[PDB]
Amino acid sequence: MATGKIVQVIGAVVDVEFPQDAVPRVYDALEVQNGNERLVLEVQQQLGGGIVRTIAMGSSDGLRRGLDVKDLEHPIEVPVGKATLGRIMNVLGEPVDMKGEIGEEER
Amino acid sequence: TGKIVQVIGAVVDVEFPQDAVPRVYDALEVQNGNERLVLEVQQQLGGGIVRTIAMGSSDGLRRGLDVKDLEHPIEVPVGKATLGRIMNVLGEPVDMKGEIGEEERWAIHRAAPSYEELSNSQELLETGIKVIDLMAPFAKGGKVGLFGGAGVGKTVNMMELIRNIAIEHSGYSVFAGVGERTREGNDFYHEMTDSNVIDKVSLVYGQMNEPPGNRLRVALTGLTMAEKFRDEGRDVLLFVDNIYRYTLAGTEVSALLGRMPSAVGYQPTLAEEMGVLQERITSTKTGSITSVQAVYVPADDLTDPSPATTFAHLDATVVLSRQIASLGIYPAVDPLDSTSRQLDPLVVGQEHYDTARGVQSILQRYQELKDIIAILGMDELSEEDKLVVARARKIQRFLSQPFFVAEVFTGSPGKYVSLKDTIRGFKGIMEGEYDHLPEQAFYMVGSIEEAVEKAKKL
Amino acid sequence: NSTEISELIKQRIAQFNVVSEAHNEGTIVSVSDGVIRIHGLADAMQGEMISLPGNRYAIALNLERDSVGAVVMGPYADLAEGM
Amino acid sequence: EFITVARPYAKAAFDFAVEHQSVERWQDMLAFAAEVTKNEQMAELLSGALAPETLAESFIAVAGEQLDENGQNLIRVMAENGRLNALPDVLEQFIHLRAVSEATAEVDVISAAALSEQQLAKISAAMEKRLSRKVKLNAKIDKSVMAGVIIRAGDMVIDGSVRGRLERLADVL
Ligand SMILES: Nc1ncnc2c1ncn2[C@@H]1O[C@H](COP(=O)(O)OP(=O)(O)OP(=O)(O)O)[C@@H](O)[C@H]1O
Ligand SMILES: [Mg+2]
Repeated sequence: MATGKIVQVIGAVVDVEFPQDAVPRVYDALEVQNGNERLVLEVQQQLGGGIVRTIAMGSSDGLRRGLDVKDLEHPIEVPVGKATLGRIMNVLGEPVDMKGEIGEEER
Repeated sequence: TGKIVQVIGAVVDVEFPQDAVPRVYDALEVQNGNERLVLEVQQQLGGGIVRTIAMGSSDGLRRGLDVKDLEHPIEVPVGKATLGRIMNVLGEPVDMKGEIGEEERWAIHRAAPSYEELSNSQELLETGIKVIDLMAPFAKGGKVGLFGGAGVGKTVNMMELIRNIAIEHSGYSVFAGVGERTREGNDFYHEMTDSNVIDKVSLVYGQMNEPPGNRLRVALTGLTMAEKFRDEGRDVLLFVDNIYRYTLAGTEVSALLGRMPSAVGYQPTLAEEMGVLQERITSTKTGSITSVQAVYVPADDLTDPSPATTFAHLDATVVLSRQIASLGIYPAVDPLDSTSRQLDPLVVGQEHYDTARGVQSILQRYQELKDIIAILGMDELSEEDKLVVARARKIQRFLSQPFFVAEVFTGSPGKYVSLKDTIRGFKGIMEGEYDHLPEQAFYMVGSIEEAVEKAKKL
Repeated sequence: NSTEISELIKQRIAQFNVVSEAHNEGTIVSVSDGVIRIHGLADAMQGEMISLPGNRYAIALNLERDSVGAVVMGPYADLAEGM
Repeated sequence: EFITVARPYAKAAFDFAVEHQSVERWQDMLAFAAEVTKNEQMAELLSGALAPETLAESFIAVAGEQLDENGQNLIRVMAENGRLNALPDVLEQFIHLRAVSEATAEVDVISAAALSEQQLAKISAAMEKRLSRKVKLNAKIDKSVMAGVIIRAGDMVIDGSVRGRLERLADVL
């Protein structure tokens, strides 16, 4: 269940309102459907009133006000260990080579 | 009657009933644990809120404390009861002696004397110091400023002027410590007590240790005592330990007072705040104040607003250079930047005036050659240019002098030099009477006789 | 009809249980870069140690009219609005 | 002070109250919504960071009298923008708009003595000539006035006091 809604989008800076008893901690990772791909947002500030302020880990174009937001309760989590060797990843730990999924054991 | 409603650093907002709001510069009072704190009112906001600066530490203040409205400004003891005692910004005794036997207290906020009251004077005041009364002599009843960076000699020079002037002068004196070192207040107090001259001196100290509000107001406490002795009809000496700290304590509070920043982040009121202080330090038809002020120059930047504004206020200005001081020429006065209103043929007379302008002309021309000499070296110069350099270097050395207060550093005994010996001495160097002596002969010798005796032993 | 309205309000606030924080206690309003804004603490004093959840402190730097501004003596990132 | 941010709301409520012929109720309605704002515990909540809607619905609950879907919706607007503490200044401006629209002025009259009533008949008739509005008097006796009277109307004053005329004469050093 998604619990937030987007309330501003000003370039890369995205503000999301949550219910007051559910506000993400700092550096927590959110995600949203930017149409047909999931976009991750990293929390920078808790503002007053359940509003949180985030930087988009991807293209901000095509976001509407009022989109639902899923609060993943951890930070950004990345695969680690031997399975990473010889693989290229982006900042989210997703493979940027074409070489299929990473056989992760931990994140 | 009042309630505290905000506390932001040194600034405290107080709410009062709208029929009872304190005037500007009224003193308020609040109990802060086990001590009494005074607050001074700066601004009236709307709705009976009033904004104030704490004359003490603001830590431990709550919101909602009850505040008492004193019906008057900050008022300090004045007169002979203050002589010989150390007092705080609030006019409290800070030496361990008893209460001050005041007969009268004066509000520290006052208007300057009217244009009709001011008096002119041209009586040249002599000093022990070769460069100062040669290059930038000053009068009884005038203002002197020592400008310099950190560690260049502002205090040592002022301590020679105290030693030379304030002990051949017979009247009272006031020394105001403003945002300077506490050790140096204690060191000064003792030698005054060891010399038994203390009973002619009133001392007010608001050192760096103190919270902003103290450093801001303590200069006005010092002037208010000096103004009592002047209006009594005396001739008074006022020494101010660092005028720059008054402006800086304004900078520290100005943002909390809600004023937009100006220039290099200074308060927008910088010139008015400085001017309203400075205009009170004036000799008058009733009586005279002679004033010496140290002026710290931040980052050695003489074009910074706070130095720049101070220069128009003063009658003689002596500018101290780190570049000279790192040669070890002391006092590190720059004679191409130091200047005085009194360097005028009518008051000094022609021999002094011609000697000073000759020294100024040779030393300027030496600055013009130094960029040639740095790349080419001196051998390329003309044989007259080599003579200009050979004289200028002797002039720079002969401006050096041993000071009686500096004996603890150089060991060598100090010197007092009569004005006649300075003029005769520099006139002889520029005429070439001494072109056969080495440069080392001139460094740190009191008089030109002492240069020739030093030259015999090189 | 004024004393009545005032009384009615006082009754209706209770009927809805809306009531103040205790003195010496408050809630975190906002969190950024290790600066903390707190509502309540009507008895806090300038330069006090405010104990946070966990075992850590913030130092009260400003007593604003509506809030206390404080800086966290440690990691701040686990703090959250409404603690 | 809230005056500048209260103006837009005060107009809209008065305009709406005119269309629906409910100005009197709205005044008595805003008078309650301003008064709940002055209660202590309610005040704390308003200075709090409760999200708008949760603040609004807890406010609306206390404001039971408020006409639902009109007065109660006006609160929801002001709660979105956090203007609820302005309500004492959203009122009074509503009263000012009303008095302008009703072409009526309160005018004030201050004298060394209780005025003769017959004088007040002349003063009211004069003020209804100076200003083209019905003029409610609520005159006062004041010790400061040595003799004579002050007439004050909006921000225009006609000083007829001996106090004013002496300190007007003492001027000429
Ligand atoms: N005439 C002098 N002879 C020998 N040494 C000197 C002389 N003047 C200054 N000095 C050296 O410079 C030091 C600092 O001088 P002084 O304390 O007067 O500096 P200042 O300008 O007051 O610096 P600050 O801004 O830190 O107070 C002295 O302790 C001494 O070491
Ligand atoms: Mg010094």
